[PDB]
Amino acid sequence: MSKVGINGFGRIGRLVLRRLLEVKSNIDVVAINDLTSPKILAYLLKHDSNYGPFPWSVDFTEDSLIVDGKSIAVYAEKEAKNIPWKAKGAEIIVECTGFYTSAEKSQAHLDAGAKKVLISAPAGEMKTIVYNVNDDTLDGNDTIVSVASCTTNCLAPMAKALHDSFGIEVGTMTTIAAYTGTQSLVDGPRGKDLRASRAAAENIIPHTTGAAKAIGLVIPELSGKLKGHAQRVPVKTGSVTELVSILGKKVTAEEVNNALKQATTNNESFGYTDEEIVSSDIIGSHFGSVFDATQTEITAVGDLQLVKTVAWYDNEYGFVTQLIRTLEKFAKL
Amino acid sequence: SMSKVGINGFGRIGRLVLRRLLEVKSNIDVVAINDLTSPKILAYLLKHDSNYGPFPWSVDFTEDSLIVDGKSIAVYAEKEAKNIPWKAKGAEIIVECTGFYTSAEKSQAHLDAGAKKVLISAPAGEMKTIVYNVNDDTLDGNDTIVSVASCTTNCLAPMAKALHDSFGIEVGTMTTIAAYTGTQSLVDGPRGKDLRASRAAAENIIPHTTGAAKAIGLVIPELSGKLKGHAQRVPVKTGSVTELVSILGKKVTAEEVNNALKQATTNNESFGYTDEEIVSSDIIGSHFGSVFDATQTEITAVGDLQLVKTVAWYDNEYGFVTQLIRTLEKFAKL
Amino acid sequence: SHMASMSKVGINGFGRIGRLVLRRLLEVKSNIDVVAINDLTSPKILAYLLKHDSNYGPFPWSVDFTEDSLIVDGKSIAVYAEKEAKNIPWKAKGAEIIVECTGFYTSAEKSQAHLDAGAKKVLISAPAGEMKTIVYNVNDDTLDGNDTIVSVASCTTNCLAPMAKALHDSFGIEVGTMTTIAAYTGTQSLVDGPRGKDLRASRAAAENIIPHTTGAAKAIGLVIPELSGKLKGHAQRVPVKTGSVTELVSILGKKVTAEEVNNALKQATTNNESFGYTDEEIVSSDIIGSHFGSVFDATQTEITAVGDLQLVKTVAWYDNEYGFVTQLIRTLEKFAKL
Amino acid sequence: SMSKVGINGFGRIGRLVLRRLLEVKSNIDVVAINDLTSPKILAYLLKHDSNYGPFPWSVDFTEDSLIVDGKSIAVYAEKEAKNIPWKAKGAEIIVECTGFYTSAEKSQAHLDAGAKKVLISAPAGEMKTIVYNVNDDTLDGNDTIVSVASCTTNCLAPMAKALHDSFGIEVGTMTTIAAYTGTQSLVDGPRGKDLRASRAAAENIIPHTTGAAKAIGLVIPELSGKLKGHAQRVPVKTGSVTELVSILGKKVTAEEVNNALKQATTNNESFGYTDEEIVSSDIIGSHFGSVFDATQTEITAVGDLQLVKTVAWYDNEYGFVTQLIRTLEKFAKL
Ligand SMILES: NC(=O)c1ccc[n+]([C@@H]2O[C@H](COP(=O)([O-])OP(=O)(O)OC[C@H]3O[C@@H](n4cnc5c(N)ncnc54)[C@H](O)[C@@H]3O)[C@@H](O)[C@H]2O)c1
Ligand SMILES: NC(=O)c1ccc[n+]([C@@H]2O[C@H](COP(=O)([O-])OP(=O)(O)OC[C@H]3O[C@@H](n4cnc5c(N)ncnc54)[C@H](O)[C@@H]3O)[C@@H](O)[C@H]2O)c1
Ligand SMILES: NC(=O)c1ccc[n+]([C@@H]2O[C@H](COP(=O)([O-])OP(=O)(O)OC[C@H]3O[C@@H](n4cnc5c(N)ncnc54)[C@H](O)[C@@H]3O)[C@@H](O)[C@H]2O)c1
Ligand SMILES: NC(=O)c1ccc[n+]([C@@H]2O[C@H](COP(=O)([O-])OP(=O)(O)OC[C@H]3O[C@@H](n4cnc5c(N)ncnc54)[C@H](O)[C@@H]3O)[C@@H](O)[C@H]2O)c1
Ligand SMILES: [Cl-]
Ligand SMILES: [Cl-]
Ligand SMILES: [Cl-]
Ligand SMILES: [Cl-]
Repeated sequence: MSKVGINGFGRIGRLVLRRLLEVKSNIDVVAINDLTSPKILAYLLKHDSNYGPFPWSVDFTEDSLIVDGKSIAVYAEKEAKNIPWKAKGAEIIVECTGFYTSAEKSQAHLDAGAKKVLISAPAGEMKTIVYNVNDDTLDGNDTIVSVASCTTNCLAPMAKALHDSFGIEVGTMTTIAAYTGTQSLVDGPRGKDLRASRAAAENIIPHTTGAAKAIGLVIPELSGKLKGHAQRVPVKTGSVTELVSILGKKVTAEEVNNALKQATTNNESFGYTDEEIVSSDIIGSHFGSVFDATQTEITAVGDLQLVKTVAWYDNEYGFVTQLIRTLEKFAKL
Repeated sequence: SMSKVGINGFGRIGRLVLRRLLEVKSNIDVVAINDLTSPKILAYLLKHDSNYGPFPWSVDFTEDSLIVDGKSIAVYAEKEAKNIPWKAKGAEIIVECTGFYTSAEKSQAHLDAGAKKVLISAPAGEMKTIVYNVNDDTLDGNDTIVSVASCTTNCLAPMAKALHDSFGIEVGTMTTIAAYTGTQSLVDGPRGKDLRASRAAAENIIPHTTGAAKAIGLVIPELSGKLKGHAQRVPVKTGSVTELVSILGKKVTAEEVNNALKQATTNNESFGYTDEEIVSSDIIGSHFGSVFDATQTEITAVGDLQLVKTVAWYDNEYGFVTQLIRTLEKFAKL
Repeated sequence: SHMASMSKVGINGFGRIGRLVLRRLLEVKSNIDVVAINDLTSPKILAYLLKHDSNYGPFPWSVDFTEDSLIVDGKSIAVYAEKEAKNIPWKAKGAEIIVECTGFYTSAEKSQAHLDAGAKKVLISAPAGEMKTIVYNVNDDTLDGNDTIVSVASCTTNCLAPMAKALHDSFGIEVGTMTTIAAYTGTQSLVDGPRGKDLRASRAAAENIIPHTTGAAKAIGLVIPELSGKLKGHAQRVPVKTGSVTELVSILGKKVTAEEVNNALKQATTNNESFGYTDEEIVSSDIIGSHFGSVFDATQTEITAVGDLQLVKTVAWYDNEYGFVTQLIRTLEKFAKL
Repeated sequence: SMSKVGINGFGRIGRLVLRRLLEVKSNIDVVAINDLTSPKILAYLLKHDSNYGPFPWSVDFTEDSLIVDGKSIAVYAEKEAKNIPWKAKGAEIIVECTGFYTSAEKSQAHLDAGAKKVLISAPAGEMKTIVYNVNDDTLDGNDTIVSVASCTTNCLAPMAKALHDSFGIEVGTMTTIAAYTGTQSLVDGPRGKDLRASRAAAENIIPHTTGAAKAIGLVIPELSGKLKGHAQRVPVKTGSVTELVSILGKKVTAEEVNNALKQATTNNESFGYTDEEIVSSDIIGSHFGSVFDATQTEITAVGDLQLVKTVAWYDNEYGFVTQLIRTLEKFAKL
């Protein structure tokens, strides 16, 4: 089975390898590109503030990591076209740096000798997969594909089930979400976004997201029907997405919950809970999204009805399990 | 006409009531406090505040009093309000902040013990419930026990009133992303019967019920039964935000919504406006009960259908207290 | 052939420590069986707290409940709700050893109520005055079959004692002072407000560095008699959920180098399931879930020397919740077999 | 005297330098700022502060300036100090707050770029290093590049000075339990070659090195080489504490230590005293470089051996900044 390279050995990139080893994937990770020394990547891989000690041995040499006894070449090329993917035969690149989020930009990996790129972020108008929502749209001719955001992977399965069961006419979402590396530790410049410049562990911070606006790449029938944003708050990982919808039918809360429960049955990407969990309970989830029946709310006056549905997601590990499900299929094609 | 206040419950709100009266140089004087602890400990907590920093006035204590800015305040430790000797120092209006007398029936005890009026710092069932600069005109001279609802009501009501007056609210649901409070838990452990309240508040996003929207009708009677909502409690110490998703009575643009809110906030001591990219710590110490944030307005339109999201910040401690004090100063003149 | 050791346990106080006691006993597949729990709350709430843990994540076994029990990994555990230990009906399911985790019975006088209630022995998860007090793999050889009520001291004691023991054995400790930079606990406050008579305990624990008294150093003589009255110290409670670190500054009986100290400490951690060693640049979250009572950190060793005066700073990490619990369980397993 | 200042690095320290200068109505004139960003973003950050709240003065900007309390401040964006055009507005003293010029050879660049003096907001090697009200009398009219050491030095030095003057410090070791800073990481990820600095600062106790004790001899020459120490960085946003364990030259009691420190803080604008049970958030906004805490003094004695533990609080941002400004004011006049 296919050989993989990881560009960007960050929060997502390191967890990609963790999850591939955890599921004993036949994918062989043969090369990693980042901006730093093997010694430092080894330290970051062995010790994780969110998920604890790495479950396999980690060592490094001057130019590689040794993970569970197996060598992974380490490169440090800030420009992707300079990465020597052919040296170890990396055919599929998991693109996790944040800096190649377009077909034009990730073309650099194919120029550098790879066959396919899976981008761990929204990447404009390209094929965009939420596993177990629209992964059947992948085919053998795709070369550059996106798995959208963590938030998309949370929102899409819930929106899909509601639309399939009842029709979504229009809706808006807010995700209350763990802070990430795009934000700031102390108040200081963070590119052009003013709110991103503010101390992330000390604030509720409004944040734009494209999860709702671009949902049509994943669920074409919902194109233009959703908007949304984020409130970034001081938890280290673990997030929750609220969606307020007008549906195509009057419903009860039990009816909505029953429809979602059916959508999560035999569904390794989309979980269900009716337990009164909190964000730390989603840390380490193996789902991309967990619908929370306890938070469903129907507000009605006359023939006007608003439906609020809520799903949790581990924006790090849970999303990564979706990235890996997509990678395994992308690599078989 | 009334000028002497007693505080029952010298907690987060109780202590800030005193701070704010002194800050605005009120003619109302706090003459007595009832709590569950010693003056030494109340002095410590009044002097040193994790959220608002050092108390701006001198504080000392004796065995049975606090001395604040050179003025003596009697301190009692009566667990049952009927036993508080309000008459000794002449406390006329009781600011009821314990959480344990949130009904006209329960707070009657303060009148039984010799006070003239009670202002409850929380929802208290179906009594007159005031958001200052929304419905404080409903107060008259015959009222003896009233509520100022919750911090969340004081955040939701001014925004909902402005939208309803301008456009009509047909139906809506709110979510407040809110600072954790003392009803929650420091470590995972029992907290009465409330499962989510049992979880470590500074390490979790925790869904939480609120009556702010369900009981809005007490403040805006035309919206009775038209709103629902809840909270997501998160790890900030104070400073919160309320999102409201509404179906309005006409099609609107974001600019139209924001300009209506700007007009409702103009020369409005209770209801502020920002179009700056603020975050929750910027609201700490706010002197408003609510601050509408025009940067977060969102209109989602599909044909005849339309969802309007409006967002307002609130300092659930100090900002709310400024509203409690506005209501108190008026309540005391009627 | 083999006469059965005591095997049935009751837990008083199904709190942070009590719930982890059960987790660790199942983890190590102990032959001890928790047959009963006493707390102040319903089975429903205990089952919710056992299943969902903010510090260690989902419980690794099934959890259900009835009106009067928990069902854990298919096994029934009776649940009682007696706030006075003397009233707990320990004899109904035959609880022999009580793991006393409420914080309300920290003396022999108080904890003997469990014996009146039908138990045979009590192990207290906290300092409990001058009773027999065990840090496993430091002084557990002082336990014998006539010990009926025993203490495992505090988390901080189980961190401090193995480091002090190694230093004292190797070099002599003449005098020393400890500061533990420690995760906040349930004795503190979520928001500023009264917390008994302790002023600092009244302040918001997740928003402050908070000085805090501890007896780990002052009572060390119960565990290392030669250091009785030679140590003092305190804690700085800080905003992490679990995971702590203890610094000891000592005058030793000999001049030393940092490498000599680190080597002595490494030797003391060898073949020692209670006491670990690291020379990696770890931080507190790396100790969460530790199976040691204490992990010596060679990277933080510091020798300050002016002439014949010398100060030695030695530092050990500890998971004040799970790491401490592993020590409590090691002591319980031995206690049951004496 | 010189009156015109430039700030290099408009960060946490750089912005608070400006805030404090205005707070104390200094006659110093900040005429220029160099950073890496646009006036728009610098204006936003000056106006809204997560640790100290809203800026007390008006703030606007243009494409190349800030307008603060009505006064124009030029904004440059030169990443190499030698290219900063300090002569355009005649900046004479540079307050060097980037962390990238912490040596005489590095900060020489500001002088080549037209400035007359540099005050570095950090340790900067073997140069004149001032803790105000410990050794500011060593500042000399010919000095042109000076350091104010670290926040931790400004905490440790006044305590060590008082102990050494009264009793003699023979040897000692320090641990500061300290708020996290921008040298650390928000999420786990590379942070130069510094492994512990690479770990999520608001979720960890993180040991780290500090020169505060090792270099104390620059400030208190008799203690050169007599102190060592380090830091534990923990999740509070600002507000820190320093513990010192010492062998003294004299047998002492706690009261004796505390009284000696009390006397050293009397009439001392840089060095405060408390015997209240304060916690870190109570030091936020302090106007001292250091506040000695008598409640934490500990004497451990066995026979003729004695260890003395003394503890001082410090606001590593604003408190240190008040010391930087004191030094700057004196520096400007020499
Ligand atoms: N919650 C999350 O963190 C999350 C969830 C879903 C998707 N994503 C997306 O995944 C991607 C990475 O997110 P992350 O949290 O892992 O960020 P991160 O900052 O933790 O990791 C980025 C890694 O890429 C390295 N890097 C940066 N530029 C590079 C370059 N030119 N070449 C090679 N390496 C480079 C960095 O050293 C770092 O190690 C982003 O696109 C992000 O939007 C993040
Ligand atoms: N914290 C907020 O953000 C907020 C906002 C709006 C309204 N409120 C409401 O104000 C009231 C107080 O809230 P808080 O955050 O200050 O809680 P708190 O726990 O900080 O204060 C409660 C105080 O009352 C004392 N107390 C409890 N029972 C008492 C009794 N029988 N007699 C005398 N004293 C007693 C307690 O010792 C404590 O000092 C509550 O009803 C709350 O719902 C809180
Ligand atoms: N948390 C730590 O880091 C730590 C470490 C070592 C030792 N300890 C000690 O372990 C003991 C428990 O600590 P914890 O952190 O689990 O406290 P906790 O507050 O989390 O648990 C106490 C439990 O006991 C229950 N309880 C209280 N009184 C009771 C009573 N009279 N009868 C029955 N149940 C009662 C409570 O409902 C709660 O569930 C304490 O003595 C503590 O000093 C704590
Ligand atoms: N934060 C504290 O507690 C504290 C206390 C005492 C001393 N210090 C020291 O003060 C200095 C700054 O500390 P800080 O906390 O403000 O750091 P910071 O990261 O908050 O601010 C540094 C500023 O310098 C800018 N900058 C970086 N490189 C630059 C360059 N080449 N040219 C122009 N601008 C540049 C950055 O954009 C930023 O605005 C450091 O030397 C630090 O050691 C910090
Ligand atoms: Cl949108
Ligand atoms: Cl509701
Ligand atoms: Cl002690
Ligand atoms: Cl040193």
